[PDB]
Amino acid sequence: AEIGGDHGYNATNIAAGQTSGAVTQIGPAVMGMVRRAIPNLIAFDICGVQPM
Amino acid sequence: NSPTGQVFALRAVYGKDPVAAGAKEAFHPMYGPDAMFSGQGAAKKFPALAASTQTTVGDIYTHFFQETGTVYLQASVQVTIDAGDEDEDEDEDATDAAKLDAEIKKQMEAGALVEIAEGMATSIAELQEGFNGSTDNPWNEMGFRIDKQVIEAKS
Amino acid sequence: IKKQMEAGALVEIAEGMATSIAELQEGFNGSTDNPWNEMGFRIDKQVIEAKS
Amino acid sequence: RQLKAAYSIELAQDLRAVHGMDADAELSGILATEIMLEINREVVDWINYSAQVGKSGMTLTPGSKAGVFDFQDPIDIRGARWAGESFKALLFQIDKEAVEIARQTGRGEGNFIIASRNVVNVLASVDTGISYAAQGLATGFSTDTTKSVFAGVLGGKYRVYIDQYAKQDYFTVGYKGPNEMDAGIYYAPYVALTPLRGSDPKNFQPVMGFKTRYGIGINPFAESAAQAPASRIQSGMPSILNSLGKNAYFRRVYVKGI
Amino acid sequence: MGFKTRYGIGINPFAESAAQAPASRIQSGMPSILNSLGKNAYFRRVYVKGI
Amino acid sequence: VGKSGMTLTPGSKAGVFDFQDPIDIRGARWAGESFKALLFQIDKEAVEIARQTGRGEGNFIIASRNVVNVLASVDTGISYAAQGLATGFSTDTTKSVFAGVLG
Repeated sequence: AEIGGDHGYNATNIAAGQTSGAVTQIGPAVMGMVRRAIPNLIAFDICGVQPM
Repeated sequence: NSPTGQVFALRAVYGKDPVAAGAKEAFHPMYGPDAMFSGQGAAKKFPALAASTQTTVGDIYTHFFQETGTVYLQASVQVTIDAGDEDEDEDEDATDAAKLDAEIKKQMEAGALVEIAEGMATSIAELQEGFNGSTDNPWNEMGFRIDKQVIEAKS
Repeated sequence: IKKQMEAGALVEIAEGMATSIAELQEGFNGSTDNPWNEMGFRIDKQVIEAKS
Repeated sequence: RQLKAAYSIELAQDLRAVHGMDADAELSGILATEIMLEINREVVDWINYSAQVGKSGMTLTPGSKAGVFDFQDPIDIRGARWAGESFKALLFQIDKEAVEIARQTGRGEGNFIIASRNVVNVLASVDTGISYAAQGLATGFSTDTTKSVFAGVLGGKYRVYIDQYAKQDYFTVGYKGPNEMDAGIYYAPYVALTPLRGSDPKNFQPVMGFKTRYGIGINPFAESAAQAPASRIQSGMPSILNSLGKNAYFRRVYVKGI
Repeated sequence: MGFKTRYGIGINPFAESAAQAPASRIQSGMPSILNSLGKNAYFRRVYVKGI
Repeated sequence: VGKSGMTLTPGSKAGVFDFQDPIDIRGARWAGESFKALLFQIDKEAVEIARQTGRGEGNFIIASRNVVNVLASVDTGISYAAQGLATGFSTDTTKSVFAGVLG
């Protein structure tokens, strides 16, 4: 009968909200964006810093 | 609070087109920066250090360590990095990527080719990307790309 | 088996039912031969003589 | 060194509306931090490119290894037996490397150490100082690299920096005099990161990029061992001659076994 | 009587660490044999013997 | 698969930390010495995680039952040598599986 179904556990289907039943989802909820951290700099107190 | 969710990951690639195959993430934690990318590497290409490549004094060679990143090596002794055996089977599976870099790491230990980097000569930097009739000297570019991941709840 | 599990050949894994098979369990929408999993309980007794 | 970005317009509109980023400060932030990342790794590479191979000459017990401080060799670590009395012998070996560098430079003993993660960690898991044999969890230093590459002050004397992308376990000791001239490697900033922008009228798509100029040099007595210069007038830029395995205020020892 | 419950197991990007770019710009975040089997760099597993 | 690559002390079994191998325990002879070597092995892995992730040193540990009591039967801090009754931690699984804070 009236079954809500589910996506086919496929990246495309889940992203698009396409289901296999009646109701079609809007889309996945945005959980947040994760960047990559900036690596540190190993000082400059181990050499000369004479400007030109 | 929804049947599905998505997560965004932003990366900074090295060179021109971001989604182009074979690009390398810039601020990688494991992989170190290509220190010559903005300098001499932006001027001339270097030979890729491979197995059974008899080096010559003063030449600079590049390699991508499987767990450290991109490095530039200036060998000081004429050696051929095949030494003992080609590949054959020296150990357990240990794909040649693991055997090659360990061989190179051995040479770094023995005072052979040493990691170096440098900028660019002002003769080439002044004319970068087309000037005064110069040609085919395009400066390196940097770009970013954003991808997604999805999860569907189970029961 | 325990020796193999150290080698990395086998590893513990736990998953969950796909929602499509979750709704269609023993009945609904005409599906067949999809029973649930059931848990009960039992009670047992013991006897104690009284020495002197 | 220099770089160019050349982002697009339609991307700037879409990125602003969808995610909320800027697409302009992002590449400028990418370009600005990238170049300084090269230079910061550039100077360090020269230092390891110029350090004398340590634990040789007069810093070597009659015969132990001539080049590596093996943790599995009885001669190296003072015939020590258990863990808390063996990590201590490493402190003695580093101490020897400090006085020798003072001997070759005649200006002071080493006061900063560049070591990989493990070698820094093994210092944080032993009692550095006059005390019984001891070891424990790493508490004194910050072996974490995400926080900062600065372990702390070892013995009140040495400044321990952590080499992020170190290929093997090693440490490099060096000296830094109070005067800027006494360093052994000179970093010479000429022009800061000058920003550049433009836009081709065939596309109106913005293009931006950065340019900078810097110089690098070595101390005149970097090869302290020879009594005369090479050819009077000489090139201070490092090369396979002036700096490779010859600079004085830098001794580097590969640690094996940890 | 019966009971029901829905949950979602997910992994975080950059877990593989070594890989510097994903495969299809839209990827199944749920864990998998190809995705994460001894590849997740967040966790390291060590045995002990002769305790 | 931990204890491999940069965290592998050469000559070991590459994945296991045997208490009967002098190399792994660094030649220790008595429980007050051998058990401390285990604490060092834990430290080595946590730093390695901070490399391959670039976010921080690991700060949570899942361990088997008895190997937790071993951590509770050694002087966690940096000191000469010690062992004895498992007092620092809660090895009782019935109370709560959260053993407690290590160091």
